[PDB]
Amino acid sequence: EFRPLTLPPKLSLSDFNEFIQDIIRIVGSENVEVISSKDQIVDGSYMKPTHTHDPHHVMDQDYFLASAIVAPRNVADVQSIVGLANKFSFPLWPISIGRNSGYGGAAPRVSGSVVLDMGKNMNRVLEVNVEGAYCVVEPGVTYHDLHNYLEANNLRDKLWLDVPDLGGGSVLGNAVERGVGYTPYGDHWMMHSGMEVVLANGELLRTGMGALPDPKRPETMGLKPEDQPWSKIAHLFPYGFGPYIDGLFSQSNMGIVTKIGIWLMPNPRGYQSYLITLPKDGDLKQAVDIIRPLRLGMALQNVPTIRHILLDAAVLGDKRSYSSRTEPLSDEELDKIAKQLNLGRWNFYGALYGPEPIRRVLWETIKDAFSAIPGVKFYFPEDTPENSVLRVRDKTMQGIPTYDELKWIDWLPNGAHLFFSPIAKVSGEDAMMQYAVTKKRCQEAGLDFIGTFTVGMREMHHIVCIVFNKKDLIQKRKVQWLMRTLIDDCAANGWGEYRTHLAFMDQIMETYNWNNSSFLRFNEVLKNAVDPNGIIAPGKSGVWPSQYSHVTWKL
Amino acid sequence: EFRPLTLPPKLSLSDFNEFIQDIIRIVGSENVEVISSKDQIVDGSYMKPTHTHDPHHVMDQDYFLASAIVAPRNVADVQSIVGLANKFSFPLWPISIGRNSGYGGAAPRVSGSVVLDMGKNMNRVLEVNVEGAYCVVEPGVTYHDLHNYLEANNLRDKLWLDVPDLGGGSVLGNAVERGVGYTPYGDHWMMHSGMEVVLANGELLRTGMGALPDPKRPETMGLKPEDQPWSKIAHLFPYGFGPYIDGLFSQSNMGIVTKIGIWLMPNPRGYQSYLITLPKDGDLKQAVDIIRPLRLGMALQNVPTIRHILLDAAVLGDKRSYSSRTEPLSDEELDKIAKQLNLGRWNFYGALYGPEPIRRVLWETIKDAFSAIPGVKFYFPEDTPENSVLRVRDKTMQGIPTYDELKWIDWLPNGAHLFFSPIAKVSGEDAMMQYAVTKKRCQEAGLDFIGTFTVGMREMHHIVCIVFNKKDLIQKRKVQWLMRTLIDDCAANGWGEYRTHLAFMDQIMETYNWNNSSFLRFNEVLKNAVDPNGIIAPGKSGVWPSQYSHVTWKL
Amino acid sequence: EFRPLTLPPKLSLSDFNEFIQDIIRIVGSENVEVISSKDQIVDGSYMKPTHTHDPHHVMDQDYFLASAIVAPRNVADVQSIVGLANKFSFPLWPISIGRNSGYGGAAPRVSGSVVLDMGKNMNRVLEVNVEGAYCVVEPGVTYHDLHNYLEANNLRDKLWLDVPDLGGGSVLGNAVERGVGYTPYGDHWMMHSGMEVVLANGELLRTGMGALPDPKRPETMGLKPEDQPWSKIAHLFPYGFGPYIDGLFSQSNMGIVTKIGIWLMPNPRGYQSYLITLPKDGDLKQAVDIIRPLRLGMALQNVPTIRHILLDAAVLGDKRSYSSRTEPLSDEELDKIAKQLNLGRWNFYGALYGPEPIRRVLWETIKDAFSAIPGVKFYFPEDTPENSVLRVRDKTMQGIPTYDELKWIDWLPNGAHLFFSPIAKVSGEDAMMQYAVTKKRCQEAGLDFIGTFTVGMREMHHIVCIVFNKKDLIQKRKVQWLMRTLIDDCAANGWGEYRTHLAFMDQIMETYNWNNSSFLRFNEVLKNAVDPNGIIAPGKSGVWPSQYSHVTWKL
Ligand SMILES: *Cc1cc2c(cc1C)nc1c(=O)[nH]c(=O)nc-1n2C[C@H](O)[C@H](O)[C@H](O)COP(=O)(O)OP(=O)(O)OC[C@H]1O[C@@H](n2cnc3c(N)ncnc32)[C@H](O)[C@@H]1O
Ligand SMILES: *Cc1cc2c(cc1C)nc1c(=O)[nH]c(=O)nc-1n2C[C@H](O)[C@H](O)[C@H](O)COP(=O)(O)OP(=O)(O)OC[C@H]1O[C@@H](n2cnc3c(N)ncnc32)[C@H](O)[C@@H]1O
Ligand SMILES: *Cc1cc2c(cc1C)nc1c(=O)[nH]c(=O)nc-1n2C[C@H](O)[C@H](O)[C@H](O)COP(=O)(O)OP(=O)(O)OC[C@H]1O[C@@H](n2cnc3c(N)ncnc32)[C@H](O)[C@@H]1O
Ligand SMILES: CCCCCCCc1ccc(O)cc1
Ligand SMILES: CCCCCCCc1ccc(O)cc1
Ligand SMILES: [Cl-]
Ligand SMILES: [Cl-]
Ligand SMILES: [Cl-]
Repeated sequence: EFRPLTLPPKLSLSDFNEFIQDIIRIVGSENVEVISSKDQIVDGSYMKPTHTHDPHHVMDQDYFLASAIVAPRNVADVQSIVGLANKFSFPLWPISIGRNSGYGGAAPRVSGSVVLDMGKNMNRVLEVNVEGAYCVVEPGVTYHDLHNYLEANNLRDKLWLDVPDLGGGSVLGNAVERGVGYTPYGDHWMMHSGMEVVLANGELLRTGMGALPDPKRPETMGLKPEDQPWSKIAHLFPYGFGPYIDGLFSQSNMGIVTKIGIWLMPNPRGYQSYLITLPKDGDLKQAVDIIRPLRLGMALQNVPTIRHILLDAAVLGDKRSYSSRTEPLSDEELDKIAKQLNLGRWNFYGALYGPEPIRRVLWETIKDAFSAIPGVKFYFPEDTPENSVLRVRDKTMQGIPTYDELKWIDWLPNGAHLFFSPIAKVSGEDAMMQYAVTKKRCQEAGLDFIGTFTVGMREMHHIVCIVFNKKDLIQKRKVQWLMRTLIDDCAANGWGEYRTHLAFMDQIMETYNWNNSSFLRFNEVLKNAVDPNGIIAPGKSGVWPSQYSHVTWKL
Repeated sequence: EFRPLTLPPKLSLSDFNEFIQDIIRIVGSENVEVISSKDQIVDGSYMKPTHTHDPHHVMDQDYFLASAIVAPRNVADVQSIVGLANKFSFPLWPISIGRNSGYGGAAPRVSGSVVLDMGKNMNRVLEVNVEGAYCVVEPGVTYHDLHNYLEANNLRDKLWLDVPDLGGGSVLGNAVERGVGYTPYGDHWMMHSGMEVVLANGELLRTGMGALPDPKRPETMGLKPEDQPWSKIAHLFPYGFGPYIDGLFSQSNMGIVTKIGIWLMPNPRGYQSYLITLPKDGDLKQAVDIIRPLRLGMALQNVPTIRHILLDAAVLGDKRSYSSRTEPLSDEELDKIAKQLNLGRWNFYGALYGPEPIRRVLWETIKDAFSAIPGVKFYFPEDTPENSVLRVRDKTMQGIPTYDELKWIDWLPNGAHLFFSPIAKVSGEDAMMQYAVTKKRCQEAGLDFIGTFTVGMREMHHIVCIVFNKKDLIQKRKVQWLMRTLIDDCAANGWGEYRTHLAFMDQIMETYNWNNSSFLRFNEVLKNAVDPNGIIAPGKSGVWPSQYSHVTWKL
Repeated sequence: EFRPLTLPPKLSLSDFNEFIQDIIRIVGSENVEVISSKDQIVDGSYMKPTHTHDPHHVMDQDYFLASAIVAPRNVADVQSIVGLANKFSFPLWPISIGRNSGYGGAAPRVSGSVVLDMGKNMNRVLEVNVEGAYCVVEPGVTYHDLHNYLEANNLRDKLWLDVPDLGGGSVLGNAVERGVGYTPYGDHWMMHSGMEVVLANGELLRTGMGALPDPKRPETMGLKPEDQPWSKIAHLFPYGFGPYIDGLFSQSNMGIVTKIGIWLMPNPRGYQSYLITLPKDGDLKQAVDIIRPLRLGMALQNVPTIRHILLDAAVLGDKRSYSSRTEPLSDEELDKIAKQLNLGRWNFYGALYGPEPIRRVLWETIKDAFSAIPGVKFYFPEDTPENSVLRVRDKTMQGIPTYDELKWIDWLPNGAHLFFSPIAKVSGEDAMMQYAVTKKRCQEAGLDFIGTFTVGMREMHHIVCIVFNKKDLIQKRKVQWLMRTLIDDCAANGWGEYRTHLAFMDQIMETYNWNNSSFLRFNEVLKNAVDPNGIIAPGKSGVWPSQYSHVTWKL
């Protein structure tokens, strides 16, 4: 192709063309795709995501967007594309799914970068092992896919998949990002073992036990490395020997991941989702406290989550379908809708897994425990309307993917998500302060507060869901203002964020400045040591290669 | 475009083309302009200046001239043009107006440079603030423009503009040059506060308080830096904190200026221009002495100026309209014309600003003071013919722009100005010696001496106006000879020059050689430290980047 | 000497000794002085300042302190000391007086640095010129000194000195710092012309017209450069030709200054100080507004200043002599003391200079103007008690040095000053907000608010005077907390600070971060370009040489 709408910094159109020309020769035209005009800038749908830019853009739509897209056919092309990238110093921005909405979608930090669609061609479920209770996968496999493969293979009775909400995401893409899931295997990054990745220099590298080579049998001779089998222990024990490098690969530009080992929970032989509606707003506090011990003590098995009232309603309906009002709904109105929906001003969904005797016993403790809360009310999925959010999470908390959840994106007219996600202690006091701070700022911006706590063992990921209409330019600015403000406030009160969208990786990395940004400095050292040319995703997580001046690039 | 008439040193036509090609893609054809042929080399008019070379060329017309011209649309293009310039090592030569005639006009020091017309597109009066009594401006705003904007806005009653003579110049272009003006705010460079400029590396930089960022309001979110607002104090206090760098930006190649804060005098509530004709030639001496104390003591408010007789006549008429003679007019003839015109052999114009009581009082002191001079005669504008130079300066000394002054350029046939401008003490003895030295050399060259002293607090800028016919090649050589000689003589008697034309920046910088050119050496260090590639205006003020050999370049 | 109490980073005692040994050989033992023990750490008196560390230490007393001190005998030694410093990479920290208390005194940013006492030996008033109305000076001359020299020479009738409060400071030390003064020549940095300084490489450099060499007469032959005379125009016109570098020398580590030209106001031939007491606290607001126009309009000639009630009382007496109370005095109590002292809750001191007719006229306007304020009352110095602060400023506003002002340092027991100094618009609204913010934080810290506005043309330097007892460790921490907090708040509201103490140069430079700290980055580039080894005052104004890691050094 000829002329991209925008281009990588410090590069001639004459260069873009030779570069793209060569890629087309490698992956063939079917694979490459240049961004020549506005008609190409379409904001897709979750079902068919756009790989050119951010769908949920708080910023200008055409702000972050690719010079082109390229789907490598397999590892070898990746290695090759990598080498050309080095010759031209062209920036790459890898992605498996493009599903990362509310975090910038497929858009690259630095505009005019070539986006690698790792997913298109490397789509394969490489293995599923019952005894090891794990499977291996390429960037292409979405959760639904895996679920089907288990089901096609009748393996679903043998092993369950853990899943985030919307089931479309890339299993590994979500895992390198350290995304949350609902079953006991909810910590995605925790559950991996052995990875494979292309270095900036294009050299291959397996990790952990991935490194101990499978002995040579006559059948495996001649295989290219990428195609060679892993050793028996690779997917069973993560540590290997010597330094444990895997972390360098999460939320960072250190390299491109090509495959990855992920554990799978053996069917527990028991299950029952449940719900507990908390009547009042302030009940959030005692609730969290009651939970703290139940979590550490293992009463609560999976990653339970406290959901705000609006979140369950948003799934049930549009803001319009409840109030003609154009501003944040009052506490009164909030009390009203819960009455209409049979939910609490806060609602704790979670689950029990195991044989009946364990289940019965835990159920008791849990019910007995939450009773101290005046007005609590316990429902089972059966005990509820056939549309209820509980009837949906019941599948989620058992590895069944769904998409009923996107409906909440629809609260306003032109739906667009944007997640603020600070971390918070498993304390009623801390969780109450955080909620109040996030709420007031939301009110200041004219938006309805909406969110859900996801309970980890010693912490909770507070997920503020900023929905906003993607066409009001003013609203967007307010939103930007909103995010920027919240970040600073939570910072000023000990709260961090575990992930964010492109427009704020820079700001967020600065909050991590203990001892003079020592953490960021150590990274860049690693960064430059590993990728001299800054070819791979510069700016991801705020890490910049020496080539990009922090003055011109930061933001 | 294809082939420039001349080109930058060390560069292939193949390179010029790729470079220009890319610029055309950025600013679009309307903006770029290549110098392909002689028909392009037109010497304009003050009213419509030529951006390709020196209009008043003492040197060969086609000596200093551009390879092309380019008008950036806004800051972003400047940053971009800058980056390409670095890739090719192509020299830039920025300009806002092109109005700098008598100092080489729009012509670049090194030929084949691309000239940046900063003025065309960045034409905006960014702000006018009554309480701060200042305004902000882009390179595009000429004095007339500002005056109109104040007038359109009815603000003229609230704040007055200070102005040099011909009102066409760029307000900032004149200010970075440290040009003189007539009201109390006559020191242009003195009156600025906060600037913005593009470094050779293309990074943006505000200065002084310009650096303290305006807090983030929801309305200002997302704005590109160049478009972001300045903090409240930026334009009110020049110093900021730490080193005061602004000076690196005056009369130098350190960077490109994009906007600048300039003060504005609040309407004084009183005004009356005046004149005092000195009868004899030698009266210059006592006059200067009488003034010295009146300046320090604040009797004389604005920048008054002693004008030679010929200067006022030149405005009134052509040398032809007074004498068929082809050589410098005799003292006798000079005495004659003043009699015809009612002026002295020297004439002191100046002004009073304030309420009547202050005005009356100062007027007394001033009149009483100048009386010691036998034959002095005091006129008010009213007291004079309706063409008188005084009726003109009356507007000048009150911020009203005009253009009546160019008429003096017309003394000879093909008018061309060339300013010699040494500095001189506020002393009758020193001012008399300087005048005599400049005069004799003028006579040696066959030219009529013409000039005006502009009185600063502790010094006077002696401005010799070399008019000469731009077509006599011989006259030109004499002129060159004239300048070269004067520079050395005044040097040999402690006199410096505050500014000059391209053909003598080198010579002039050498006069500043105390301690082995230590001053020049310190600059080049800064120069190279800041612009490794010497992309920005090399040779301006004699400062050369390490790339240009002093042997090949000096002159 | 043998072993310093502390030492420069990255240096062996073996090296310190060879280094010091050599210096002793150059300047001779009388000149050098090593800091071996605690008995050396004495906190002096303003009258006899300590050159080893900070007298007013908010931080630990022995925190910032020298490895030794050295008084160069003259320029040549400076050049020499400089060269050795480069051989060892030993850090220097120059000072003329050591008088900079409330800004860290003589203490260096980086501990174990050698402190250059520029003042001891280079003590000379090099020149006083009546016609040019300026004089020249070495680091050694304090204001009192100059005043005496004018007086000894009977020149006091011919020219007045401008002066800050306490008359002990170095005339140039205060000027490079850009300190404030009271007469019309109150802007110290503004009033200079021509400087001389030693580069990090030890090469000499005159600036401005300083560069144009004085022609060679037989009498001046053979003179070393440092001893050579300046050209006639050097001290009369600051700009010179080409870049105006002087600013690189204010508040920065770019070089050591050895001499400097300073203007002197010709005796005005008229004078009368005055006072106007504002009754209420809130009257600050209308007062500022009434002043704004009087400043721009030139009604108010010199730098007038609005003084808080406590400030005038502190000079009159100890907090003890007014209230046994141990906490901030109430608005009621404040109203009381003013009644006792005959002052307003705010008090505007200022002056008139000129012949009677101008004086009378201005006086009218000023009185008439301030009348709108209910209860205002106008006193002349005569009209007041023989101890009144007005009887003191009357000398200050006429160039007479004094020291009556230190008495205010005595409000608490162990007096120690610490200045917070944000800049503020000449607006009642802006000045009121700033005052309120600074006050509340002061109350939070248990300290009495105390301060004075110093009125510039378009701005006011708000000077918060933090007095605190130098022995309460707790109070100190509160103070540190106080400063840190105020800086951030004023930042968050557009307010900057024009100067500060060592412990906060780093924080203050960070407020200046527009566009990603672009301003700081440009400086360090200049810094390293000019002093490769970071030998000169690293850390001054937060500028660090490449050798000092920002992680280890910042603070
Ligand atoms: C709209 C929404 C989003 C959402 C959610 C609910 C709704 C209504 N619930 C989520 C949940 O419960 N848990 C969770 O982790 N995320 C949830 N989201 C957000 C989002 O939909 C998911 O996180 C989703 O998994 C993200 O998209 P996907 O998984 O497809 O990831 P991607 O588009 O490929 O982006 C991945 C990023 O990581 C880096 N990356 C990706 N692949 C590679 C490879 N091969 N090598 C190196 N780096 C890689 C990139 O930096 C990319 O930005
Ligand atoms: C013919 C004449 C000229 C004249 C005058 C009277 C007559 C009859 N009276 C003047 C006066 O009273 N005071 C004065 O300062 N100049 C007077 N002149 C000379 C001239 O007309 C004016 O000085 C005029 O202001 C100069 O032209 P202009 O103001 O348009 O400046 P320019 O053409 O842009 O050239 C500016 C130079 O400075 C540098 N420059 C300019 N812009 C930038 C930016 N943005 N960034 C960096 N550097 C910049 C260039 O080096 C350029 O050469
Ligand atoms: C306690 C106090 C202080 C004070 C004041 C009232 C009171 C009660 N009133 C002041 C005023 O009205 N205006 C003002 O500017 N300052 C006032 N102060 C503070 C202080 O007393 C004065 O500012 C005083 O002038 C500062 O001390 P001094 O003038 O002696 O300066 P120094 O001790 O030499 O420190 C100078 C700093 O600048 C750099 N420096 C100094 N000399 C050089 C040389 N030769 N070369 C390079 N840099 C130099 C150093 O960085 C040093 O820190
Ligand atoms: C409580 C049900 C969850 C639905 C939406 C979860 C949104 C979400 C999940 C994980 C993230 O890292 C960021 C955001
Ligand atoms: C006395 C009236 C002035 C008209 C012409 C002034 C010419 C001039 C002004 C400023 C310069 O820096 C150089 C030249
Ligand atoms: Cl998802
Ligand atoms: Cl002009
Ligand atoms: Cl002082």
